[PDB]
Amino acid sequence: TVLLEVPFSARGDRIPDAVAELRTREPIRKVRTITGAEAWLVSSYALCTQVLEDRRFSMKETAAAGAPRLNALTVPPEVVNNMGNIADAGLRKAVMKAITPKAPGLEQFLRDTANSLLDNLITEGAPADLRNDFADPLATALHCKVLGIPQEDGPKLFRSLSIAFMSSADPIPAAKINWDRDIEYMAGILENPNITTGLMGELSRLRKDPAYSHVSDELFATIGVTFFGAGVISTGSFLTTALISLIQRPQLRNLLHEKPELIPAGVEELLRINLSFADGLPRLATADIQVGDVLVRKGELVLVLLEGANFDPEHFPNPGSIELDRPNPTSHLAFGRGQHFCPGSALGRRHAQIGIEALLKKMPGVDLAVPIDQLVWRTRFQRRIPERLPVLW
Ligand code: HEM
Ligand SMILES: Nc1cccc(-c2cccc(-c3cn[nH]c3N)c2)c1
Ligand SMILES: Nc1cccc(-c2cccc(-c3cn[nH]c3N)c2)c1
Repeated sequence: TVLLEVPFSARGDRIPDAVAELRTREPIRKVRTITGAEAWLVSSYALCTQVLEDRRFSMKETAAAGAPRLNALTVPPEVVNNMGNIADAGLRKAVMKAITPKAPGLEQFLRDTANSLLDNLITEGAPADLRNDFADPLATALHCKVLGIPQEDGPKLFRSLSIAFMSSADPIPAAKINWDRDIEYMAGILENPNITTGLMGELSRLRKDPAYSHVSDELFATIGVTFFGAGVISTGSFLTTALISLIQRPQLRNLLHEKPELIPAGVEELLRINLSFADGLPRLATADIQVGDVLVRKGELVLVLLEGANFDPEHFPNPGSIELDRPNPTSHLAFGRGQHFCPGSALGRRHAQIGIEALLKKMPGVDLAVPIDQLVWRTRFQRRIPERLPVLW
């Protein structure tokens, strides 16, 4: 037989029985990635947290020439370290402020947008596609608003993303075409005097502030492209697969409809059980480091399997069960942990809470319109998502 291959399954509606057997028997194990490289797959909560909290397991070094790769880069190497470059440029606080859901009018914009999407679907009549015609448009709208760019520009930026977030053994020609086009767009946004709000409005002013005169124009455009893309794919994909989890649980659907104040606790459990990340998070060892029974050598690739941690019964008892009263509810790794913890975590939570709240109010009888096994799971992609999510109500 051959070395165990990753990823195990592109299905995002159920975790393979194999994850638990692996966590029990070999919570750090050698695997082969789609490039042919070997890697260490880490699947216990204890060992996942160890790796993510040890900066000697480096994110930015995964982009080094000649390194073992999970998949091919779809961006310039520089972009892997985007957050680090943001911090170095003195821009961290400004970016963080721009992407909080606490911005005035933001939460109202999201409710209005979700309700308008849902009303259109209702007028159209069942079946409706909750990914393409609800979750992703809601994510796209949200990020145009957060960035301060026109809503009409959202769809064009969105269309890059089915290629941008591919998980490919080889470089993708279309990825560079789309990247360069999107950078040109964001550079234009920075020169556009009408753009005065949101992240791009603030970046446009900092660009002309003397305290930032030696920060490159390319970094400013890059922040816009990177935050739009990673945000839209992460929120759209999470909400989509969370809606599947909810639809599959009519009693939970009914409980949250009846007591919407439990929706935050519900979204937090839906984050914990979410299978939207298709691959472990990659890190490259910059030293020889003991992880469980394995001495990981300098230059080796480590993959942090988020559902490994998040379904670990030693940390989350009855891990497949959605429990709204856990003692450790936010201690999951859905947003990562440590140096690279997600800066959009609050925005992601609110996108999902508001989307779910609006759906349950508009479509209290929502159900799948096809048998679950008929969902088509996107392959060789950095997220697990159904190509369409047909529902009736
Ligand atoms: C439900 C929504 C989201 C989920 C599940 C999610 C998940 C994650 C995870 C797991 C990481 C850690 C990656 C690693 O350590 O290798 C991360 C980092 C990051 N996220 Fe998110 N994310 C979400 C929303 C967002 C949003 C809305 C934005 C921006 C608008 C965003 C921007 C980023 C960035 C820039 C990083 C890299 C941070 C760094 O390198 O220090 N994410 N996210
Ligand atoms: N929301 C999210 C989740 C996981 C990773 C990122 C993120 C943010 C910035 C850059 C990169 C990136 C681009 N190429 N390779 C990597 N790791 C990835 C964002
Ligand atoms: N080629 C392309 C075009 C537009 C956006 C992006 C993009 C933007 C942000 C993150 C990533 C990415 C690629 N691999 N992993 C991550 N997070 C990719 C790439």
